[PDB]
Amino acid sequence: HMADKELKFLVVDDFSTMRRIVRNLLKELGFNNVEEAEDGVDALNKLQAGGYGFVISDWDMPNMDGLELLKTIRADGAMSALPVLMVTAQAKKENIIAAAQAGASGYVVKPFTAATLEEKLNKIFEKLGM
Ligand code: BEF
Ligand SMILES: [Mn+2]
Repeated sequence: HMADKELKFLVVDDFSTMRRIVRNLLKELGFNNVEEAEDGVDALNKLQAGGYGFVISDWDMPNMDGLELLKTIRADGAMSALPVLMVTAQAKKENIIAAAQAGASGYVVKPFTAATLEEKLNKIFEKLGM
């Protein structure tokens, strides 16, 4: 997949407010193909529907947390390469290590600025040649 207007994003967080921030930032950046999920299970249901090129995900969520979500994606043959940007209040170095080692494409700590989201997305786009 490529970082063009068509790139389809999945935004995952148990709080509407945080999903709404991310969706609106993505709109500003020119990405209007954006769906939302409320937890890891919900996310996987939509991912399995097909077509997604990018996941932005919270950590602390009911039913399936974001670290489990990330691990599932990375271990699944059909989506193991999917970009996953963690966007979370979890700020301990050991959280960052766990997510990094699990295969996070990037990691943004809440609260975050519009500029921070943009540059961390762009960093992932460049790393993956999108
Ligand atoms: F709930 Be998240 F991890 F910010
Ligand atoms: Mn949460």
